[PDB]
Amino acid sequence: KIEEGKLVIWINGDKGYNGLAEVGKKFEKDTGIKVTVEHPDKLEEKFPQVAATGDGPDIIFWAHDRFGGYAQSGLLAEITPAAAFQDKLYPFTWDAVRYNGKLIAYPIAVEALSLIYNKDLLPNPPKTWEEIPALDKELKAKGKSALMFNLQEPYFTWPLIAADGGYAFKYAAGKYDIKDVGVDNAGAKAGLTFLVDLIKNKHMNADTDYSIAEAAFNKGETAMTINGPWAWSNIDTSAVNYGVTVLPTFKGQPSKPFVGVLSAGINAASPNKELAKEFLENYLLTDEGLEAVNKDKPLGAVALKSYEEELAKDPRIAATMENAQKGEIMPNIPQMSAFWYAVRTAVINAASGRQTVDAALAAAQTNAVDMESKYKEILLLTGLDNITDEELDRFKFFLSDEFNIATGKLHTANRIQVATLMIQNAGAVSAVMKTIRIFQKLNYMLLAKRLQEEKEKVDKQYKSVTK
Ligand SMILES: OC[C@H]1O[C@H](O[C@H]2[C@H](O)[C@@H](O)[C@@H](O[C@H]3[C@H](O)[C@@H](O)[C@@H](O[C@H]4[C@H](O)[C@@H](O)[C@@H](O)O[C@@H]4CO)O[C@@H]3CO)O[C@@H]2CO)[C@H](O)[C@@H](O)[C@@H]1O
Ligand SMILES: [K+]
Ligand SMILES: [K+]
Ligand SMILES: [K+]
Ligand SMILES: [K+]
Repeated sequence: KIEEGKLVIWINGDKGYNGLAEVGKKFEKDTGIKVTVEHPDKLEEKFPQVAATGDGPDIIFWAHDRFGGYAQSGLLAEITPAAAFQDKLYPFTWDAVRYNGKLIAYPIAVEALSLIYNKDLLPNPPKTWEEIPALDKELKAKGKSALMFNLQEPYFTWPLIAADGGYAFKYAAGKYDIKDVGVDNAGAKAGLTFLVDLIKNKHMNADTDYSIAEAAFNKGETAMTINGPWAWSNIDTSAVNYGVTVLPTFKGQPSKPFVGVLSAGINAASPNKELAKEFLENYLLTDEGLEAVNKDKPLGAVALKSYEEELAKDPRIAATMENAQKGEIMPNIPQMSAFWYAVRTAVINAASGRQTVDAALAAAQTNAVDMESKYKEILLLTGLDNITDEELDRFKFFLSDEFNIATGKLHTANRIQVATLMIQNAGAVSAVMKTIRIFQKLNYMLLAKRLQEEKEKVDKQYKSVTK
């Protein structure tokens, strides 16, 4: 369904898509091939929907965190740049777009949130979050506010939640442990409570979103905002003289923004892959190409070594990198989707007074991992990992109905692969129930009960945070 001979590109509306079009135009006059740049709303949700059915754009732009989910769903084409090209970019940017050992996208630029302040309202920005209430009290007397930023997206509140100990998934022994979520520890509670207190004490508003915060700062109504490099262009256009600096500390600890790598993935169902690779490697990822995008809306610290050498002289880029080095790279695991939705809900509910901080974060911890992932853990860790290889052979025998080239493929499959195939075939609930029935057929009554009990535990947890 994807038209061959042209390039369709999806990029978020807050990025420099006009500049990217200019790169596309130059790419056209050099090979006669049309390049269309679109910025549909909720593209990071639309893409896994429309690309699963073989459609969608040829190239999708987003921060790297979404791409692992896409890759697990087989939506992305593996990219293979020559080592000569790989040397052109910083190694850590390639690290961000690597999933299960394979490169699943081209890294473009490194983004981190910074504290943006109005130099005319506030010559010396605060070093701590704790100073902010007093600063607000002072500025309110002048008819201004201290700080306004997007409270509707958890990306912006995360640096504060993570400052004193909050985290997404524990990284240990070279992998993210999805059984170890840190959105409900003492550090997370402390961070979110402080934000909620700012609202209760009338220093912020719960309903503040991106557009409200941007307008307020760019009109000189608020002394500070929190935003990324993509926002600098609009501030340049405004009458506000601004500085970009390190985020305030909380409890003596640096704010820890999630570091995003803007990345370009290629649709696995695209007939223009080779064209897409050519566009990215030879037109976009060049000094001239990146400059075109960057002049529309700043990219931050770009992945291209040669161009970044120039951009790094910018004090705003230095501030971006300082904040990034105090932060954490976003995990790209498929569970990141569930994580973000959960924390988004937690922050919104707590800020609005709908839930207490404790109840909101308790719910977020349970919801940070999707049911299918948890059910897969039951099937694999509690079920298959508790039986021998010979017992696994007896198990696979009962999987002959769900024909899956069981002649040789199923006989070769390891435990993870067996679990994946059952869930892919019947859905998570049916896969776990079938595993239980097979264990009961093999007379593993004890093991089957343990699976039932674990399933009951998971279901009860989800139930206790819904109403
Ligand atoms: O619940 C309803 C909302 O859901 C949709 O947004 C989701 C996304 O689908 C998730 O992917 C996630 O979003 C993350 C995002 O993945 C992450 O990269 C980061 O996004 C930054 C981005 O890196 C940066 O370049 C810049 O564009 O700002 C972004 C943040 O605004 O952080 C996101 C989370 O805040 O979670 C959200 C929901 O929280 C849908 O798009 C929404 O319209 C919908 O309301
Ligand atoms: K993901
Ligand atoms: K405010
Ligand atoms: K300005
Ligand atoms: K502090």
